[PDB]
Amino acid sequence: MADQLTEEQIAEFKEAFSLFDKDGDGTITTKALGTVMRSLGQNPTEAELQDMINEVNGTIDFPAFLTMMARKMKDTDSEEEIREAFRVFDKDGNGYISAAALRHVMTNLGEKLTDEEVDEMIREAGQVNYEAFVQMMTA
Amino acid sequence: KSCHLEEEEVEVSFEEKEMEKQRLLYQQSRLHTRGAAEM
Amino acid sequence: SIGNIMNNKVFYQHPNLMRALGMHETVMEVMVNVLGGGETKEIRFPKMVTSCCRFLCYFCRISRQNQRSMFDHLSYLLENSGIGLGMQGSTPLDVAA
Amino acid sequence: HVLDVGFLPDMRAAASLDTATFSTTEMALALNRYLCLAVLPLITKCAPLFAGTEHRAIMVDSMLHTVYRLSRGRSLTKAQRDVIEDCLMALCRYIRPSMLQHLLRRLVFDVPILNEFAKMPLKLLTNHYERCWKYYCLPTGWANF
Amino acid sequence: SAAETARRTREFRSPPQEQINMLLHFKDEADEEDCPLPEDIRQDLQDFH
Amino acid sequence: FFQSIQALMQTCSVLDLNAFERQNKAEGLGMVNEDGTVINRQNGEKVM
Amino acid sequence: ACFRMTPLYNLPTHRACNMFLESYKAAWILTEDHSFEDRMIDDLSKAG
Repeated sequence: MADQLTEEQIAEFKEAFSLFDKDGDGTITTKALGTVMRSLGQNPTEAELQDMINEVNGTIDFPAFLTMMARKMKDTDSEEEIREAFRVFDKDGNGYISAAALRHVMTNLGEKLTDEEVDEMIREAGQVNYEAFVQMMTA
Repeated sequence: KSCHLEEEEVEVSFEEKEMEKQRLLYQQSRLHTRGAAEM
Repeated sequence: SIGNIMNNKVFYQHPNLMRALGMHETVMEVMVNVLGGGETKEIRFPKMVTSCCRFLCYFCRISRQNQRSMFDHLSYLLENSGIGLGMQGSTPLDVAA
Repeated sequence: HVLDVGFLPDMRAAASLDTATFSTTEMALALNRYLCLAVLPLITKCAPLFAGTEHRAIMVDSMLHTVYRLSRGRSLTKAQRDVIEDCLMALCRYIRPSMLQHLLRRLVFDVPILNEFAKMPLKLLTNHYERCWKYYCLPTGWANF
Repeated sequence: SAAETARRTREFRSPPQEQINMLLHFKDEADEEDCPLPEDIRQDLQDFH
Repeated sequence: FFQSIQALMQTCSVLDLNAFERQNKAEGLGMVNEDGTVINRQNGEKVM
Repeated sequence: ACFRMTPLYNLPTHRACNMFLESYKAAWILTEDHSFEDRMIDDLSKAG
């Protein structure tokens, strides 16, 4: 969906779109999608653009441009969501968390997890590293 | 709700229990004489 | 009118408004009046169902609750969807999917 | 099945050079090469795989010529795991690289076979020395490395 | 006290809407109060309400 | 009037089983990615 | 997901108000006014 982004990327993206829009229609050419992304720091090579128009005629409207930035931002955020989700598990932050620490903080997180689900969770996997916890979460 | 308001516990005496079934009989008495029921 | 709706910077940040104003409700009758006809010969005023059904699809791809609120009309939508076939861009069957 | 699916794969880089208009063949590499990269079942009594081995390398010849940074990983992981199934008879495939892999030792196409070559040596540190020219080719690559 | 960490769970876990439910339940409730707030901001509701 | 009573009670539901399975896996989930958890919660409208 | 669920103290003021009203449907829905029920049919109808 598009609720993954806050207000403040969307108000910035309409700021970039209405700056380089042609006549206020909400239209840009297949050149201007390149210059509107390099105006904000993001510098993709032309294969990254090459698939998104094939994904969406020559008329790139503002809901089409908003959906392409949402997929361009969510893939790196879905790859990096899980490390900061791992940070409250260990006290130091290198990735090493105790097994005795993990049965009161993971049964109390608010998804109605009982004592039985985290007991199945850790014995289908001392202290375990960080990259194994992605290996055991995504499965 | 204007009728059924009165509609681990000691045994009910015989004088009091008629008061409920008379109050209930009167509470809905006004509500069937005054047209109503035949709607 | 609908083209200016999808540029206002506000129909992206506060979806809860648009279900409270409920314009998706009102726009729905707009489609049913024009498409109401005896047979396929009653395809008067084309190029507007396509121009409006595109807006509905993007509305359905903004939040989960937005998906639920319009989903409940699925039986209503399919009742008058598999008759007027032959154009491009969009059709009520697409937003049903 | 490979005696009919590879017939279409035979036209891999048959257009990946000049311009190649309809690149719909790359779309067929999202539900075919992925299916092949899911079977470690491999035997012998044939050498048709050798034609298919270079074919995958021929498809990975383009370092940017219509590959897509995401779709390129499918073909890259198609051969990177296809090595741990052969009967240690990967002959011409090594000669295909030879020093050409050593060549352009400053490009992005380096990591294509660099990590792949390390997978061969890390699975033969006690064997695969029953050859001659290949043994000479190893030192020929080692010295040029 | 260790187990105090288990008690403090709304403060980092649960979605934000869930936190409002916990902190607002006892305010306009009656008698029983769980995980309460300071008895200074729980008086205007009993006046406003 | 007796047409209504006769027709109406024929539309009453009974204890379906197929609909029960639809709950038994839908209840497997506990909360959306981030939206106020399952708002319907009970969502009892199914079996009866 | 349950660890990145942002804390309450980073929300914009305008958004942190709409959640209050929708969540504060826990002082009307349970409170009872009664009132209009017995005084209704009393002053109306009877003694009319």
